[PDB]
Amino acid sequence: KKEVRKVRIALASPEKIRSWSYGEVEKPETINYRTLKPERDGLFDERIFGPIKDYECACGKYKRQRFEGKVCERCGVEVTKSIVRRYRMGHIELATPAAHIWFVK
Amino acid sequence: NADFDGDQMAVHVPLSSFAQAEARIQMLSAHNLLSPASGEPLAKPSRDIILGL
Amino acid sequence: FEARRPKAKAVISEIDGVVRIEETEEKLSVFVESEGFSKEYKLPKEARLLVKDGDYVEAGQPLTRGAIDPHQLLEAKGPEAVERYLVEEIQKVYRAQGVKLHDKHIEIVVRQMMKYVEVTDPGDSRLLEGQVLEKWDVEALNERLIAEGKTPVAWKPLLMGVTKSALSTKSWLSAASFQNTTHVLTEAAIAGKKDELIGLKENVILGRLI
Amino acid sequence: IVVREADCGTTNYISVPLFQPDEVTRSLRLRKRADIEAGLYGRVLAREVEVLG
Amino acid sequence: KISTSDPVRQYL
Amino acid sequence: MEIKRFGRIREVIPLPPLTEIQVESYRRALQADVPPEKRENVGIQAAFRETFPIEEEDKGKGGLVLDFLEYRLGEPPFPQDECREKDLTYQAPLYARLQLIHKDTGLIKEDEVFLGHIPLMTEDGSFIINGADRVIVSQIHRSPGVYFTPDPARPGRYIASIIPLPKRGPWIDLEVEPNGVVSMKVNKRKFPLVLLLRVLGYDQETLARELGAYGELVQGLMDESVFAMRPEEALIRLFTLLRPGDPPKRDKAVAYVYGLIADPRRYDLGEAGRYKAEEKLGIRLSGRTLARFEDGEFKDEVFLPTLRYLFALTAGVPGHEVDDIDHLGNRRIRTVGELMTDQFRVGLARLARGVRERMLMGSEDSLTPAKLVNSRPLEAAIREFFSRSQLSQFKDETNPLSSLRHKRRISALGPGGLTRERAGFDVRDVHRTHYGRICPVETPEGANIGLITSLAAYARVDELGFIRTPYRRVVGGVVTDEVVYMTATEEDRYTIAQANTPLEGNRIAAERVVARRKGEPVIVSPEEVEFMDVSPKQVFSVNTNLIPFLEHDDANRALMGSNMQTQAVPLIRAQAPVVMTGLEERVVRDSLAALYAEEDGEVAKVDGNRIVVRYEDGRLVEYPLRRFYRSNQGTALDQRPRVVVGQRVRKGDLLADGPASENGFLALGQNVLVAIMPFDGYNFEDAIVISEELLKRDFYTSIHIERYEIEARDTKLGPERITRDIPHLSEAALRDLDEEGVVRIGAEVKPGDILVGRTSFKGESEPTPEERLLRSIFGEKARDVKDTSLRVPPGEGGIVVRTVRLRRGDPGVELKPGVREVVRVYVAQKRKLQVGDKLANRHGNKGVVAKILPVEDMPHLPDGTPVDVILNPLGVPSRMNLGQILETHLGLAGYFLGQRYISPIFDGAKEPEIKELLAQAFEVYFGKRKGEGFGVDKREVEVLRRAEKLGLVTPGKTPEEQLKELFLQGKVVLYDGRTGEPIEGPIVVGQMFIMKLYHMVEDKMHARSTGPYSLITQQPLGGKAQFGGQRFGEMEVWALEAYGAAHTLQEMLTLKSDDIEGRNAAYEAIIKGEDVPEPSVPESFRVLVKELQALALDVQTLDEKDNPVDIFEGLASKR
Amino acid sequence: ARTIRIPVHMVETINKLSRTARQLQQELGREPTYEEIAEAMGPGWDAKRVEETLKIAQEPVSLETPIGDEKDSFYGDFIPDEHLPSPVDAATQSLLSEELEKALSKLSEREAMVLKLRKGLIDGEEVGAFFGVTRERIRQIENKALRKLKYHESRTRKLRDFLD
Amino acid sequence: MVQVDGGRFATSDLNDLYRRLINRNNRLKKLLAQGAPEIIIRNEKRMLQEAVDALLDNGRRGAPVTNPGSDRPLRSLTDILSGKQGRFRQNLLGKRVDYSGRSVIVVGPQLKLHQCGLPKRMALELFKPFLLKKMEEKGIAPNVKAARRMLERQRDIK
Ligand SMILES: [Mg+2]
Ligand SMILES: [Mg+2]
Ligand SMILES: [Mg+2]
Ligand SMILES: [Mg+2]
Ligand SMILES: [Mg+2]
Ligand SMILES: [Mg+2]
Ligand SMILES: [Mg+2]
Ligand SMILES: [Mg+2]
Ligand SMILES: [Mg+2]
Ligand SMILES: [Mg+2]
Ligand SMILES: [Mg+2]
Ligand SMILES: [Mg+2]
Ligand SMILES: [Mg+2]
Ligand SMILES: [Mg+2]
Ligand SMILES: [Mg+2]
Ligand SMILES: [Mg+2]
Ligand SMILES: [Mg+2]
Ligand SMILES: [Mg+2]
Ligand SMILES: [Mg+2]
Ligand SMILES: [Mg+2]
Ligand SMILES: [Mg+2]
Ligand SMILES: [Mg+2]
Ligand SMILES: [Mg+2]
Ligand SMILES: [Mg+2]
Ligand SMILES: [Mg+2]
Ligand SMILES: [Mg+2]
Ligand SMILES: [Mg+2]
Ligand SMILES: [Mg+2]
Ligand SMILES: [Mg+2]
Ligand SMILES: [Mg+2]
Ligand SMILES: [Mg+2]
Ligand SMILES: [Mg+2]
Ligand SMILES: [Mg+2]
Ligand SMILES: [Mg+2]
Ligand SMILES: [Mg+2]
Ligand SMILES: [Mg+2]
Ligand SMILES: [Mg+2]
Ligand SMILES: [Mg+2]
Ligand SMILES: [Mg+2]
Ligand SMILES: [Mg+2]
Ligand SMILES: [Mg+2]
Ligand SMILES: [Mg+2]
Ligand SMILES: [Mg+2]
Ligand SMILES: [Mg+2]
Ligand SMILES: [Mg+2]
Ligand SMILES: [Mg+2]
Ligand SMILES: [Mg+2]
Ligand SMILES: [Mg+2]
Ligand SMILES: [Mg+2]
Ligand SMILES: [Mg+2]
Ligand SMILES: [Mg+2]
Ligand SMILES: [Mg+2]
Ligand SMILES: [Mg+2]
Ligand SMILES: [Mg+2]
Ligand SMILES: [Mg+2]
Ligand SMILES: [Mg+2]
Ligand SMILES: [Mg+2]
Ligand SMILES: [Mg+2]
Ligand SMILES: [Mg+2]
Ligand SMILES: [Mg+2]
Ligand SMILES: [Mg+2]
Ligand SMILES: [Mg+2]
Ligand SMILES: [Mg+2]
Ligand SMILES: [Mg+2]
Ligand SMILES: [Mg+2]
Ligand SMILES: [Mg+2]
Ligand SMILES: [Mg+2]
Ligand SMILES: [Mg+2]
Ligand SMILES: [Mg+2]
Ligand SMILES: [Mg+2]
Ligand SMILES: [Mg+2]
Ligand SMILES: [Mg+2]
Ligand SMILES: [Mg+2]
Ligand SMILES: [Mg+2]
Ligand SMILES: [Mg+2]
Ligand SMILES: [Mg+2]
Ligand SMILES: [Mg+2]
Ligand SMILES: [Mg+2]
Ligand SMILES: [Mg+2]
Ligand SMILES: [Mg+2]
Ligand SMILES: [Mg+2]
Ligand SMILES: [Mg+2]
Ligand SMILES: [Mg+2]
Ligand SMILES: [Mg+2]
Ligand SMILES: [Mg+2]
Ligand SMILES: [Mg+2]
Ligand SMILES: [Mg+2]
Ligand SMILES: [Mg+2]
Ligand SMILES: [Mg+2]
Ligand SMILES: [Mg+2]
Ligand SMILES: [Mg+2]
Ligand SMILES: [Mg+2]
Ligand SMILES: [Mg+2]
Ligand SMILES: [Mg+2]
Ligand SMILES: [Mg+2]
Ligand SMILES: [Mg+2]
Ligand SMILES: [Mg+2]
Ligand SMILES: [Mg+2]
Ligand SMILES: [Mg+2]
Ligand SMILES: [Mg+2]
Ligand SMILES: [Mg+2]
Ligand SMILES: [Mg+2]
Ligand SMILES: [Mg+2]
Ligand SMILES: [Mg+2]
Ligand SMILES: [Mg+2]
Ligand SMILES: [Mg+2]
Ligand SMILES: [Mg+2]
Ligand SMILES: [Mg+2]
Ligand SMILES: [Mg+2]
Ligand SMILES: [Mg+2]
Ligand SMILES: [Mg+2]
Ligand SMILES: [Mg+2]
Ligand SMILES: [Mg+2]
Ligand SMILES: [Mg+2]
Ligand SMILES: [Mg+2]
Ligand SMILES: [Mg+2]
Ligand SMILES: [Mg+2]
Ligand SMILES: [Zn+2]
Repeated sequence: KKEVRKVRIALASPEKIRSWSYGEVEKPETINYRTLKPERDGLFDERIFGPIKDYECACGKYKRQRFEGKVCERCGVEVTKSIVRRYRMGHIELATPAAHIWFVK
Repeated sequence: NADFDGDQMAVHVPLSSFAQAEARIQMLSAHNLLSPASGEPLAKPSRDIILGL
Repeated sequence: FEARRPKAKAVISEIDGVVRIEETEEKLSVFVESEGFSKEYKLPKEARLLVKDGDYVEAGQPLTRGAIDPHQLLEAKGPEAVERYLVEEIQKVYRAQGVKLHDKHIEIVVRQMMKYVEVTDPGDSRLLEGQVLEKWDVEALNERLIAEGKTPVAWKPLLMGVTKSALSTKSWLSAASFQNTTHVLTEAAIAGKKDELIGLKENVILGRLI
Repeated sequence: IVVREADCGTTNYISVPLFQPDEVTRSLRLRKRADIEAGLYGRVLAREVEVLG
Repeated sequence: KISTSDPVRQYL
Repeated sequence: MEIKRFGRIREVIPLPPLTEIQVESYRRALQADVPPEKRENVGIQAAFRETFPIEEEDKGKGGLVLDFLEYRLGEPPFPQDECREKDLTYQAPLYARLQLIHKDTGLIKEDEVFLGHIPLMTEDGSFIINGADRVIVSQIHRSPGVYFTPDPARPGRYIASIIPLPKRGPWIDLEVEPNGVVSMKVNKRKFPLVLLLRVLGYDQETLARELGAYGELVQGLMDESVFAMRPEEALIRLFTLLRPGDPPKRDKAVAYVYGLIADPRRYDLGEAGRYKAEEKLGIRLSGRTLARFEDGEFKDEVFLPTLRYLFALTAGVPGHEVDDIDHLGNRRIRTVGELMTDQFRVGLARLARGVRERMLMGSEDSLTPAKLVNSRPLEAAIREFFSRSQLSQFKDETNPLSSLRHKRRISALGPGGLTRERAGFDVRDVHRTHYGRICPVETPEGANIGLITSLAAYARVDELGFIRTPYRRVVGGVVTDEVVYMTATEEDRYTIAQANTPLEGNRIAAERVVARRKGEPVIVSPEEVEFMDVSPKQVFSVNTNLIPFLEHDDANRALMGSNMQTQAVPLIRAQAPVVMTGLEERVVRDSLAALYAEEDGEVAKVDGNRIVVRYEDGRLVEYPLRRFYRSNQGTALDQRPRVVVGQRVRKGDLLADGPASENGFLALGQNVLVAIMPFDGYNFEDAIVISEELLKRDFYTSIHIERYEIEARDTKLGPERITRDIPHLSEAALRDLDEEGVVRIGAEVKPGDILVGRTSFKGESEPTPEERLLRSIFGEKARDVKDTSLRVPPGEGGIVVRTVRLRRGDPGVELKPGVREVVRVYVAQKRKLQVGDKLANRHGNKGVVAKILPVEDMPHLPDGTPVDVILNPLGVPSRMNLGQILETHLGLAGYFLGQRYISPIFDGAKEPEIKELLAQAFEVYFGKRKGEGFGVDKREVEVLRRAEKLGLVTPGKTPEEQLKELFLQGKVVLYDGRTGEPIEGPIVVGQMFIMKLYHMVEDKMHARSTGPYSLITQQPLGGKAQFGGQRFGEMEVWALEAYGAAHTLQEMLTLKSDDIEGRNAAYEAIIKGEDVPEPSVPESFRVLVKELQALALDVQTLDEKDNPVDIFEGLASKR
Repeated sequence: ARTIRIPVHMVETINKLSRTARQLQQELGREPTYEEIAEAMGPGWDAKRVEETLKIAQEPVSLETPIGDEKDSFYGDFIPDEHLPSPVDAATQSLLSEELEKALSKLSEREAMVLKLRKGLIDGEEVGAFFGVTRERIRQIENKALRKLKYHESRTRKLRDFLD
Repeated sequence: MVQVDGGRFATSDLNDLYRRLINRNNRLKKLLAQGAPEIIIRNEKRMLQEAVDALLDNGRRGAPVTNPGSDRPLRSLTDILSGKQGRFRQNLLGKRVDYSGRSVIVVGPQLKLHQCGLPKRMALELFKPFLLKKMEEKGIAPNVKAARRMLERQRDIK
């Protein structure tokens, strides 16, 4: 509601990384051919990144606008068309710290 | 810098009542006669007109 | 527009005095001198001297014959001399080629070539810095007018080519537009730079109003 | 760089020359017509000037 | 310095 | 019509086979038609011999020897036409005779193995790869030899350079830096040139004295004596100097490489490289390159002379050894053949690399066919070369010429071991040797200049890429009808003279006569003239030589001309120019435009489809005529017979004309009367005004054939059906779709109409809850399918004239995976001359039609006849092409004289001669005027006054006499068809040949309102129907920035391209009558922040006070 | 080793097919039609099968790749969207919703909302569609209100022009 | 992760790099728990390190490549920012306006400075939305969707 007047670059606190993310992509599972749907917790995954359809859910317990900002009971899916699935970010939990090449080289 | 041996121009549309406002006020052709380079006239009798006059 | 080492650099006279020359075989020599001291100037064979045995030569005056490195003139005759020289020297090429553009324009870009001065006498942040001139006019102003304890921030006029001039500005945004993004951001990050949208380029990426 | 102001108070100026030298070694010459125009056209007098009357 | 060699050397 | 020609420099010899370059090269390349017995073994047979003896011996058990017997191709899978209708590459099979031996008993000879399907060359010179005709462009590079160029920075002494191509052949450089070192660099790091000579045997003493006695520099040779005292030891020594960790005991191993076989070799023994050697430096070289493997003791008749000449160059004058690389004797041409044999060999290796692995994998003896041959490599290689090689592209057949010129075009851009895009300023220049070898003007106009150039007319590639040119021998003051095709190099050696030299036959006619030594113009004596130039025509290309009075046209604008013709669209109304140069006949003929008669005979039948003639040899053959076939570029190509029923034909006489051949003569535009003055600004800077009358006659009308195509894709949501069922609205729109699906023949399809119906499946995987209620409402039961049918793209469509359907049970076509079936539909439209179309004469005057005027009022001569076109004059002083004016004038004569002329390049018509014919013309034009009953008008005399006051007509003389003079000047009095008054001042008019330029797809007036949008970046995108969004770049951004166009600039960055929520809200807002909403966040921006978030960096916007602000509204908060 | 996980069974299968194609590439001089491969491999192999396998075999290409005359043109901008309702659809949803809502308010709730909610609000059951009132009162108002609905809408033609 | 033609899928090179990381990291965890000989732990942490460099910025220590076929550098995260392959050049080369057009130009003598002549045909497309509503304004069309179909075909315009 307020005019954007200042933008700033700052370093990323590991906690910040967390605060941005949703879920932890813990497996190299993209999409399994049988169903062009995301695999398990893999890179593509409804929970971790967002739904896949318009205003509907994955399973269908809810499918209209009325329930605009509430989540499904047996499975988690908030909704507004596929776009949210874009803007969202996930995070990978490294075993033993690695460093950002950018500040090293 | 356009001749007519095939040079193709483009064209855009100012939508917002505002964009159109600025467009025909400060960006129209007949209001910007003089050049930003030299105070000299930019829109003057070019090739033929002269020859005539 | 890129303050650099010209092809046939002309030795400028760091001093303002009287002229004296010599005849030894291999190399010539131009001597400038005032009642105080004197300076020797080695001018190899190909150098055609514009000056003669006997008269005055203002600081940064063309002794040799040809082109002059702005840095030098800056150091000898001062900013006002460099600027004035840059503009005229450019206009030279254009006028000779029919183009007729108003001086104002070149001056604008000229100014930005020297909007960066260096520091020698600190106050908040250490000496060898090199930052925005008026940004210093700001601190020096308030440091001696509003907040007392006059901490004179002694700066040095600096001259840098248009390329460089931009390649290192205020808003990281602008610098992130070059093929140096990598570095531009790294730095801008660590310090926590707040890109006050002033310029256009920066403010456009945002798709914000101009 | 954009115009956004009030008559900025600092009155440090510059003097545009009206005569050039070196071409014919040292023979003061009135600067060519355009060049001058290119240096003074539509400027603002740093200080008053009494001239031809 | 290009991986491969180092670890080869490492356990070898 | 009558044909008179001028200029007479007895053209001693006719042009050579113009497509010879593509044809011949391929012939010799693939020595097929002749049995293996025949001797020409280069190319294929060569490349064959090259990688055939696979000598794999020990590392377990070997003695393998697979030889080459014979290579024989012969029966192509399908025929050309079929290869075009179907998407098959016209190729021929290839199986040579093999036989591998055994160290044991036996040598199983598994005769054939068809590996690699190589394409063939069309009778014209082009090819047929996938579905289109492709051409292979020639190349240029450094002819594998030796040179000596000045040293880089140090303005001291120059260095040496040995160039061995292919790339996997060392690159040597000799450079001395006297305080203690000499540099010999094959790969990178240098070392003693001595260590090498010593190895070969050259000892310090016989070296220093016999080589550099006159060369003090010998001192930098006998320095490191410590090493120069052990012969073959030096051999292992240098081996040690290379770096891997290599064993110091490989007898004559790596020494072999830089000796006989692979690496150095210059294609053939005798003339490939030795020429460059022997002529430039040294004298002999036993074995192609520095070779030998007889006594293990190598011989180098090359290594020593190179230094010899360096010592020599760095010294006095052994001769003057500075090498001008640009000399054409130094840059060689890469004919198609080599370009193919090259890739051909690349494959032979890839295969030879895989087979080596199988000489160990094969059990014991059953290893002749499959156990040593895999066609997979040779296939991918050659195939990629014809389909993806940057050196090949679409055959420019906008018309015959375009084709012919494209066939004979040279380029530098290529492989990578031969010239890239970083160099050029010395290359792009028309070097001196570029005489009779490369047209100086034929190069393109723009970024690509000098890099791509088409060779001169007579130019011919002899035995190995050295553009030669003809030259007649003139012994003493005597010239001969004999000619010698001289090399670029040999040319320097002599004093040649030009064709334009007064000749009494064998005798020269002037004491002081022009001639040009190697690169320079020199006034020589008839006693020194050794050779002479055949004709003007050899100086330029074929494409340039067609220009009338080139001599009077600025070399710069003549380019526009030459290139212009390549863009000539065949007009239904062909017509050869009123004034030709003399090649038009030879063109259509050497190119395959029209159909000629083989041997004398009589005609039997004359069908609009075929001409079965009857040769007087007792035979009769049917000659089909490609009715209305589709040229790669869309221009028609029909053969309209010009021979009547039962006609005794003369061997080699046109039976049918080409697409654009009047009468066996080239015809690419239309002769048209023209006034050359300024109109009411309508022909402004380069505009042109057209007489509607020109359209009344189907003059500049052109038949165009477009080819649309759609596929039935196999989606996991359900195969796309090709049915006459278009789910949602009308039968009216189904009409022409007659044939259940396809569109009916002879149907006029306007933009938007259905060309082919297609039904894919709606959603991505699930239906739609909203659309579900809707269907139920009126009719739940419905083909819940989408309409993705091939529609007439905006712009235009003509009348269908053919269609193709490739459903299941494919005969012998290649239907891509997923593709259930394809549907092609050919559309044709008669393109008439309209405002916006562009026309250009051969002199470079290129203008666009700006106004079609009614014959009613445009400029008319005294006698009724009005002018067709009006050309402004201000477009002629600036450009310097008087040639067109010189053409207009001669034309004026040809009009009333009813005749066409021929004016050769530099040896053609002349002003007095023109003035003469005009004099003749005035009798026709004005004579009849006197006889028909009338004299001069009041206007005619009126203009005469203002005429004498001008200075055109000698005052005093009679109006009749005055007009004659005034006519002879090329001008006449015209009456303004609008008022009836005259145009104060005589105005020239005449017959000027003018062409219509082809319309690129860009001319299709683009206009996007709303449409698709890319998946990733969210910027507009076009495709099949909806136009793509225009590109708004920085230059323009600034343009706006300059103005106070704030919002306008934002819209371009938000509402109109990237702002998702924006454009949407925008549209709706408009549709209702409200100002557009205020912009939202551009995707590029959001895309950006996240891009950055991907990296450790955290980008957060801020408020008034340093506080948050939300760009991704609500989707960033968690849960 | 794949951008897309595939069961081991399907792996060996592809190998098998692949290997089969090689032997089939040994004599015909024709890259074997899906007929050969089906035969050669064995038992239940068919054209549809082979075509399906090879389509999975193929590795995914780069969404980012040089396009056309190898320049700055990147493959991505070429792929269009389908989720996002390009402006026209946005326009549509407006009228459809606005008009439909105007017609939903002029209706007997009971059996109008039941089907409206059962059809467009949860999933697609006559008996199980109405709360307590059985099928005869359902079919009653369902077919009499929907027809009374469809015909006064036939009068003031607002939906006729198939918004789809 | 999109469907192209038949069985051809197309994805951002980034995804391969991600798996590189994900797998190693996973292998790591397993490798620590299952017991852990120094050599192997480090040898992996090494790989893991290199992997992390990969998606961040490839080419700064070596060039990772998609399996045999394209020795192409998997567009590192920065490559996408700076535009190491001329992406920046294309970026500032311009975006794409939604209400634009292009066609050949021809002198308009009688035309006045004030104006310029444009093909109505082009006008239709360009000002389509504004036209649609004006249609509803008049009797020309009942509504938007109507006005649109009315214009979907050339021959169908009154
Ligand atoms: Mg699966
Ligand atoms: Mg998918
Ligand atoms: Mg999922
Ligand atoms: Mg939705
Ligand atoms: Mg809710
Ligand atoms: Mg919510
Ligand atoms: Mg809930
Ligand atoms: Mg639930
Ligand atoms: Mg996103
Ligand atoms: Mg112009
Ligand atoms: Mg032009
Ligand atoms: Mg032009
Ligand atoms: Mg724009
Ligand atoms: Mg104007
Ligand atoms: Mg004019
Ligand atoms: Mg002193
Ligand atoms: Mg001193
Ligand atoms: Mg100067
Ligand atoms: Mg001048
Ligand atoms: Mg000039
Ligand atoms: Mg000029
Ligand atoms: Mg000029
Ligand atoms: Mg400056
Ligand atoms: Mg301060
Ligand atoms: Mg304070
Ligand atoms: Mg200081
Ligand atoms: Mg950036
Ligand atoms: Mg950098
Ligand atoms: Mg002031
Ligand atoms: Mg290891
Ligand atoms: Mg280690
Ligand atoms: Mg032939
Ligand atoms: Mg030949
Ligand atoms: Mg063996
Ligand atoms: Mg054929
Ligand atoms: Mg055919
Ligand atoms: Mg045939
Ligand atoms: Mg044996
Ligand atoms: Mg056998
Ligand atoms: Mg050099
Ligand atoms: Mg060289
Ligand atoms: Mg090599
Ligand atoms: Mg090789
Ligand atoms: Mg030295
Ligand atoms: Mg080694
Ligand atoms: Mg060679
Ligand atoms: Mg020997
Ligand atoms: Mg030897
Ligand atoms: Mg020997
Ligand atoms: Mg030379
Ligand atoms: Mg190779
Ligand atoms: Mg191999
Ligand atoms: Mg075997
Ligand atoms: Mg073999
Ligand atoms: Mg092969
Ligand atoms: Mg072409
Ligand atoms: Mg290279
Ligand atoms: Mg070069
Ligand atoms: Mg250049
Ligand atoms: Mg030439
Ligand atoms: Mg040759
Ligand atoms: Mg004689
Ligand atoms: Mg003679
Ligand atoms: Mg003789
Ligand atoms: Mg020469
Ligand atoms: Mg003599
Ligand atoms: Mg010229
Ligand atoms: Mg011929
Ligand atoms: Mg036939
Ligand atoms: Mg004939
Ligand atoms: Mg004709
Ligand atoms: Mg004809
Ligand atoms: Mg005019
Ligand atoms: Mg039509
Ligand atoms: Mg789906
Ligand atoms: Mg069947
Ligand atoms: Mg097809
Ligand atoms: Mg014109
Ligand atoms: Mg004439
Ligand atoms: Mg002549
Ligand atoms: Mg002539
Ligand atoms: Mg004569
Ligand atoms: Mg005359
Ligand atoms: Mg008239
Ligand atoms: Mg008149
Ligand atoms: Mg689309
Ligand atoms: Mg599209
Ligand atoms: Mg477009
Ligand atoms: Mg809105
Ligand atoms: Mg606060
Ligand atoms: Mg929101
Ligand atoms: Mg949160
Ligand atoms: Mg098969
Ligand atoms: Mg398979
Ligand atoms: Mg392209
Ligand atoms: Mg590229
Ligand atoms: Mg792109
Ligand atoms: Mg792709
Ligand atoms: Mg793009
Ligand atoms: Mg899509
Ligand atoms: Mg629509
Ligand atoms: Mg509606
Ligand atoms: Mg009720
Ligand atoms: Mg009821
Ligand atoms: Mg229901
Ligand atoms: Mg039920
Ligand atoms: Mg119930
Ligand atoms: Mg119930
Ligand atoms: Mg009840
Ligand atoms: Mg009823
Ligand atoms: Mg109804
Ligand atoms: Mg997906
Ligand atoms: Mg990408
Ligand atoms: Mg253990
Ligand atoms: Mg241990
Ligand atoms: Mg990959
Ligand atoms: Mg209709
Ligand atoms: Zn759910």
